[PDB]
Amino acid sequence: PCIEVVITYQCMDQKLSKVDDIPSSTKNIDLSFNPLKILKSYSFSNFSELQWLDLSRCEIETIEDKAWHGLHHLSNLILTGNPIQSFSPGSFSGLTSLENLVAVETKLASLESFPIGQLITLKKLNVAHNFIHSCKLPAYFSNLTNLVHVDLSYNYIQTITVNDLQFLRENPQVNLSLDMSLNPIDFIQDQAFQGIKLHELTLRGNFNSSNIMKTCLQNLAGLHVHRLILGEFKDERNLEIFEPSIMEGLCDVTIDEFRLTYTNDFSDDIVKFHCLANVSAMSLAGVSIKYLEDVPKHFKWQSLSIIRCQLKQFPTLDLPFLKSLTLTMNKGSISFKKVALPSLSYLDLSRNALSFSGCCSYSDLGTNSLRHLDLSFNGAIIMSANFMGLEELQHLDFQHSTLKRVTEFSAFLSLEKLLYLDISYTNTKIDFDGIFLGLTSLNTLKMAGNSFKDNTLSNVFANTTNLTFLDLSKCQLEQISWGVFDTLHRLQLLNMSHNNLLFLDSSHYNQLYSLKELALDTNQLKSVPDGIFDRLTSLQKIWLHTNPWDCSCPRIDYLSRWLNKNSQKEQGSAKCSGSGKPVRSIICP
Amino acid sequence: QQWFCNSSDAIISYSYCDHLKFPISISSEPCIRLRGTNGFVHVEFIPRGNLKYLYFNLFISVNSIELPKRKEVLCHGHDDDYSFCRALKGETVNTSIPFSFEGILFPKGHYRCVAEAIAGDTEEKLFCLNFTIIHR
Ligand SMILES: CC(C)(C)OC(=O)[C@H](CCc1ccccc1)NC(=O)c1ccc(N)c(CCc2ccc(O)cc2)c1
Ligand SMILES: CC(C)(C)OC(=O)[C@H](CCc1ccccc1)NC(=O)c1ccc(N)c(CCc2ccc(O)cc2)c1
Ligand SMILES: *[C@@H]1O[C@H](CO)[C@@H](O[C@@H]2O[C@H](CO)[C@@H](O)[C@H](O)[C@H]2NC(C)=O)[C@H](O)[C@H]1NC(C)=O
Ligand SMILES: *[C@@H]1O[C@H](CO)[C@@H](O[C@@H]2O[C@H](CO)[C@@H](O)[C@H](O)[C@H]2NC(C)=O)[C@H](O)[C@H]1NC(C)=O
Ligand SMILES: *[C@@H]1O[C@H](CO)[C@@H](O)[C@H](O)[C@H]1NC(C)=O
Ligand SMILES: *[C@@H]1O[C@H](CO)[C@@H](O)[C@H](O)[C@H]1NC(C)=O
Ligand SMILES: *[C@@H]1O[C@H](CO)[C@@H](O)[C@H](O)[C@H]1NC(C)=O
Ligand SMILES: *[C@@H]1O[C@H](CO)[C@@H](O)[C@H](O)[C@H]1NC(C)=O
Ligand SMILES: *[C@@H]1O[C@H](CO)[C@@H](O)[C@H](O)[C@H]1NC(C)=O
Ligand SMILES: *[C@@H]1O[C@H](CO)[C@@H](O)[C@H](O)[C@H]1NC(C)=O
Repeated sequence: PCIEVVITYQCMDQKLSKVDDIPSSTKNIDLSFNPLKILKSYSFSNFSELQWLDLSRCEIETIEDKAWHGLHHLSNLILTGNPIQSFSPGSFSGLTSLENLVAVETKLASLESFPIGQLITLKKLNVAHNFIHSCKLPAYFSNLTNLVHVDLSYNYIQTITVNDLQFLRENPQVNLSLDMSLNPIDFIQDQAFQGIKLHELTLRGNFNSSNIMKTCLQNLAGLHVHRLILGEFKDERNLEIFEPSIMEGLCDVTIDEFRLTYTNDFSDDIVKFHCLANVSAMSLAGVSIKYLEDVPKHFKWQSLSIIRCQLKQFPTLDLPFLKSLTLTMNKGSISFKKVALPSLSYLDLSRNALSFSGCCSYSDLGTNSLRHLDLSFNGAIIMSANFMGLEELQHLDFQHSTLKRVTEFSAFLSLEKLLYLDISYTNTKIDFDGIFLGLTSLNTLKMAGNSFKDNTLSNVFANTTNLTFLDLSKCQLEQISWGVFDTLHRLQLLNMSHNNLLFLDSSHYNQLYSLKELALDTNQLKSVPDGIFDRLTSLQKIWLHTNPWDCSCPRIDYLSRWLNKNSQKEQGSAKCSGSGKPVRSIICP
Repeated sequence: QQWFCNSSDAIISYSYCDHLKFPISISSEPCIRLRGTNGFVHVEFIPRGNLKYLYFNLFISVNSIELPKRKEVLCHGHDDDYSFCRALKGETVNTSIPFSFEGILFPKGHYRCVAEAIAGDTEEKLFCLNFTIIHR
């Protein structure tokens, strides 16, 4: 009657009237979009180890008592969209070890009469889109010692008083995050947040007028937030104007991480407002910021994150304690401009359609401790230096960016400590054997989607001894020069699939003593030299499918016998051309 | 042959190419230090052609590994930066060119660089030098 997925059964939208063709061992049951109407008792007694129960949109109007008997392992219960409204006492009897309760849109009216006081294991409580009018954190929250997140979004909370937050003032050891979004808050009582500590406080889409917001943020005074999230939504009520003075109240709040989301009105001054000077992590997302200049040098930001914004110019940054810079998914296109960030160790400038002319050396960044450079998914990156000043670099990513002039010198000569390089799909045509000189520590080389001069794999890996991962797929390779793999004694994965190889040579694989995975599928091979795989003493997986193998005897004898004895290693099925017969099945006379 | 100098970290010399021996005197003040150098190139010769469209073909090998052929334009033919772009065929050229480079890591060993000067209007070779750099 249902749909067996795995242990996992999917009974969604099956017009069912009640939950019995399911094994007792089942650990996940999705029963949503069924007109169940009543949850009768004893019902789930035969599901001893059920973990995930989804009862969304089941038209349930009544939860009987002990209706959840036998569920001594259920950790996730989801009752979204059920008009049950009145939860009887003992409504959640039996639900031990449950840690995630989703009661969205259940016509719930208050937390004080929510019979969850005995779910000691509970960690997350989502009661969004209900009728809750009060912000009161109820008394029984003291038994819920594992509760760390409460979602009160999309309710009717208008006021925050000192007695609403009484539970946290009494218990400063409690680690709690509150989601207040889409609540029409217009008044916070004086001192209501004094002596109050929260991990994450989300206040998105609450305010319609500038002055009600300024008044309410003033009465945040005394709050300690690890992360404060402010903003609005495009499809909701917005501030007609957003003056930086609206955030005056934040000077009495101690904030570790500040996060600004979309605001209909925005000025670049908002991000440089002085109450943000001592924030340690600053973050913008969906913000219509156009320029980021003149950030006061005494700002103590250690990380800065700019996602899906609208920067017209690459920011000029002098923040002397900034350790991590992220600028990603920027709208339009920008050209890189030099920076001077002497504490910078993490730089992510990916997915910006960014152009970089002068990559790369110390003078571009002003740091000696950069370890992570992500320039992937960008525009043209014109190489002109070989990373002098940047020798601590361990992770370098150019994926899907147009590298230029990288094959015209040893552009990575200083990167003696580099472990991860990705030049895949960078439109590079390699015609210089010394392109990878200096990369003596490299473990991972991903260079898929490129090409080689004369479609020939040249001796470019002579001094990358510590390679363990080498992806050469989709490089249009037609042949391989002698000795190219002689040094790769530690290589564990070699992907040469999706090329145009017509022949192999035994000598290329005679010294891959550490090789575990070898991908030769989707080429043009019709045979292999006898004994080509005989020294791959570490081989675990090999791909040979989508090749036009010639199964005439005695030509295919070695391969057919090798594929049969090592049938556990082959992934996919190498097939004979013409007949489609698997090669492992051929027995030569 | 033609000229040699050794700096703190480099031995630099050149000669004319085997296929082209047109004379030209090129020197360096100071001797190029590959760690980084500021100075002047002294050029003194009578060109076999007009320099209005002077460019170079550079064929570089580093530790016997061939780099792709390069082409570098000195005189574009309109409002050029150097006075010698005005020189005609047969006219004396004596000039000092300021140069400066730093911040690049040069591999140890020896390089070869043959520089071939072309007059872009005629595509005729004006001279050809065979530099030999030793980095210690
Ligand atoms: C290592 C040796 C000393 C042998 O050779 C060089 O150092 C060469 C040759 C210099 C030279 C000329 C005439 C006579 C002698 C030497 N100089 C560069 O490769 C270079 C110069 C300035 C740049 N800004 C870039 C940027 C990368 C670039 C790469 C390819 C390209 O086509 C354009 C730029 C490179
Ligand atoms: C611009 C002028 C002419 C003033 O000065 C230069 O040209 C100098 C060398 C001058 C010289 C001439 C003759 C003899 C000795 C030295 N060079 C560069 O500026 C340069 C810049 C970016 C690069 N990216 C490379 C790359 C080198 C390189 C090439 C291959 C390789 O495998 C490793 C490194 C060089
Ligand atoms: C307070 O609880 C929050 C969870 O709500 C903790 O924050 C998480 O921290 C872990 C790593 O420790 C991350 O993997 C999660 O993604 C974080 N979640 C959120 C929502 O930020 C926080 O560490 C706790 N504070 C303590 C233990 O002092
Ligand atoms: C070798 O490289 C190919 C292509 O570069 C990898 O192919 C992908 O395989 C996964 C799993 O089957 C698919 O979901 C992707 O769609 C494939 N990509 C393409 C472009 O076909 C293959 O996984 C690699 N083999 C390894 C790493 O062992
Ligand atoms: C649960 O909390 C109530 C009031 O907060 C308390 O009276 C009761 O003893 C607690 N349950 C225990 C400790 O089992
Ligand atoms: C937005 O503010 C206006 C008055 O400026 C008010 O009429 C309206 O109720 C507010 N929005 C909501 C969702 O209440
Ligand atoms: C930030 O820290 C400094 C130094 O501790 C302090 O003087 C200042 O009042 C703090 N708050 C700001 C600048 O808003
Ligand atoms: C690789 O580096 C070693 C280190 O001694 C060197 O001997 C060898 O010549 C290099 N390979 C080349 C330049 O092809
Ligand atoms: C440059 O000189 C070397 C020997 O120093 C020689 O082998 C080479 O053929 C010469 N190249 C040209 C273009 O003259
Ligand atoms: C070339 O110019 C230099 C610099 O002024 C000068 O010392 C030298 O004598 C000149 N050579 C000739 C032949 O005029």
